[PDB]
Formats: sequence, structure tokens, C-alpha cells
Amino acid sequence: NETDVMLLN
Amino acid sequence: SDIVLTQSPATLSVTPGDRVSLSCRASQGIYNYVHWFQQKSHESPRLLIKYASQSISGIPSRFSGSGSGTDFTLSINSVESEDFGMYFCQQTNKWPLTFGAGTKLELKRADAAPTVSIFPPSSEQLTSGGASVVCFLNNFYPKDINVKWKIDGSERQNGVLNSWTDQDSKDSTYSMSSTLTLTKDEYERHNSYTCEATHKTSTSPIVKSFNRNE
Amino acid sequence: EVQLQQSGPELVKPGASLKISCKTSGYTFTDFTFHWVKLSHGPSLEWIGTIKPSNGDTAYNQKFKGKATLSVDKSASTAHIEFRSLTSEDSAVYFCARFGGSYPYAMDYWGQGTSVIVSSAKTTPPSVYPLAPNSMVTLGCLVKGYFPEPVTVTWNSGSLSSGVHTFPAVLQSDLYTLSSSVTVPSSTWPSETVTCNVAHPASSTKVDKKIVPR
Repeated sequence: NETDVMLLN
Repeated sequence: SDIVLTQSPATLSVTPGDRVSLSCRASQGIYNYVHWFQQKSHESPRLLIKYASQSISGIPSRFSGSGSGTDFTLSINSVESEDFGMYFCQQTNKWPLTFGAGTKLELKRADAAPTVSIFPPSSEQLTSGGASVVCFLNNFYPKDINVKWKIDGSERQNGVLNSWTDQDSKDSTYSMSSTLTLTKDEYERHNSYTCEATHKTSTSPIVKSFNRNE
Repeated sequence: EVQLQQSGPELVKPGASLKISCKTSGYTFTDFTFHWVKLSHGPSLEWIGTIKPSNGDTAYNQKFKGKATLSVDKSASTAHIEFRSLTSEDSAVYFCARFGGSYPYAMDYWGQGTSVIVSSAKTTPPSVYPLAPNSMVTLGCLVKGYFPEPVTVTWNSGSLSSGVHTFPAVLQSDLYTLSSSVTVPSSTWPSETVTCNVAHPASSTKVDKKIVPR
């Protein structure tokens, strides 16, 4: 889940 | 390591109305973080399904997705004429974001050997000091094909320009053009110009040739 | 309606730097991350990187580190990608996409694509050569030595539309070659004339080539 910070939040 | 998405088979041949399933396999577990796109010619990719199974507003109900972990599937419940083109999967679970190599959804038809035609250089080009020899390998199916040029019985790879058409909208075949360009001086040092087409339709290549001095 | 509008096709020289734009309308630009994608022969899709317009955070595909730099101009709701030291390997169609829509987001809206051709070529009109040699006969036209794309081809001013294959142009040694074939019953040629009409708008060229027996 390393991409959530950038893509979803 | 970058996540590798494998889409296999690379080509699916169907007829409108068929039910089809397209596979996208991940090199490591990516939970539900797979999205599917349709892509035609050089047009923009079009999002069909997100997060393996989630529907997109405006996308026809015939498209659905399923799978998780490393095994994903895009399904078309009755293929329509507008659906032929490329399908790419994409993962967004890890950096860098990656795509699969795509599956081509093509129209199925009967196998057909290429119609091969060879052409010597025109006198107009010869006057300008150039010599192009053209071979058309037309209306064949399936798409994979190989062309080899032989000059005086020797394979020549220098000066060869190949181009391939997309699947023909009328008869579902593929075509290829191969041009071998020499100077007029080099063209006159040889006699036999041959293009050999290898295709799944025969164990023997189709051999088209001409002799310059004839 | 959400729209991502990209800048026009680019014809640039080797070693140059180029900036291409992705201008949005119909929504708040800073809501979602922008992504850049390279469409190359295959077709093949590659992800270059993403920028978060709200704060300038980025993530890049290491393959494009140095080559491509992402930025945003919040004052004009425009995303940019800048390429440095351009080579023929960078000739491709580049797409921008936002990563938005309903939660959880995905690449839902895309630009129309920007074609980038890296070449030392200047505008050059095509040379149009005839391709002259069964129950059917194939004839053609060989369109060589031109720049840039596009060249369009018709047969008998569009009257001969069946049995035509016009091949995608291919750039080789900084000039393009295109070819087109037409198949007619052998009984109709040379009695019924066959002429290709070749248009090259960039050089204000529109020429006809009648195909006559050798």
C-alpha cells in the first residue's frame, strides 16, 4: 500500500 | 523488483457475440490494485474496470473484472464490433506503476496464405540514382509473418523497410509491405531479387522473384 | 465535462529539450495526481511518473530519471513534462491522465496524446514511384523521401476503394517511406486506368501517378 499516501490521500 | 504483469495469450481471436476472458498475472501479490484499459490505434487508453472488479460510469455492463492477489481477469459478456483493439492491465499497488504488455482482441477468421507480389524499381527512381524493390504480402491470417530478402541467393538485411497494417476492417486479414532500397549502381551488380514469405499456412515459404536482366 | 487537453504534435531535433503541456478544464486541477504515459510501437504503454498538483510531490519510473521532469503551473491549471537530450528512442505518443473520479481513484480522464518525432529532417516533398508487375493483379505506389507525416493516398480519386492497403509510414535515416497497394481483376488492367493520388499537406504537394505496364 506504499502508493496510497500519494494517490488516494 | 518492478511488478511484472503478464497478459497471456497476447492475442485472442473471437467472433462478435462470443464470451471472452483476458488474463493478467502479477509477479507478486498486489491485492485488488489492478485496473483495465481499452486502447485503439494511437487513441487514449480508456478505463474499463478499477480495483479488479469496480465498475466505471458510462462503461457498458458487458465488461466485468474479477480476481485478486496475482490472478486477474477481464471478461466481455458478448463481444460487440466496437470492442476489437488492445486491452492493457495496470497495477498501482507499488512504485513504479506498471502495465502488462497487452492482449490484442482480434476478429477470428480462416487462415489465409499471403498473396505475394514483387516489383522491380521504376524507371523514374532509377533515373534519380535509386533502386527500391517492393514486395507486398497481402491479406494473410493470422498476423505473424516473416519476410527474407535474397539477392543472387544471399540473404540481405541492409536497406530493408517493413510496414504492417492493422487488421482489415472488411475481411479481418493482415498485410505487410517490404521495401529493399539499393543505389542504382548496387542494383545493377546483381540479377536475382527474391522475397520469401514464411507464414503458418505452409511448411514452405512463398518465394517471389524476378531477374533484372529479363 | 472534465477535459485534459494536450499541446500539439512536435517535430524536434536530436539533443533538444522539449516541454509538453496538459491543460485541464471542467474540474479543480489540484484535486488529483497527474500521470504521464509513453505509447510506443507494439503497441506498448509505459508509466513515466506522477506529480501531486496540490504540493509538488512526485514519483518517477527510474527508467525516465533525468530524461523526464514533471511540473505543474497552478496559475493556469496546466501540467507539464519536460524532456532533455532527445533521441529517436524518445519518438512516441505521450499521454497525460488524472487519477481521480469516484473514490478509490483511478486513471479516469486522459489527454488526447501528443506525438513527438525526434529527427534532423526538414520539410521535404515525397517522390511517388509506380509499382507495376493471375486472376487478380496487384499494383501500387511507393512514396519515399518525405518529411514530416502525414501523407494520404487514394486510388482514382477515391473511386477505387476496395482491395486497397495503405501501409503506415516508417521513418528510416530521417526520411519517411509509405506504400499503397490496390488489387483489381487482371481483365481490367491496363484497359481501366489505375492512378494513385498522393497528398502531402506539409509541402503543399498533391500528385498523381498513373500505373502503366512495364
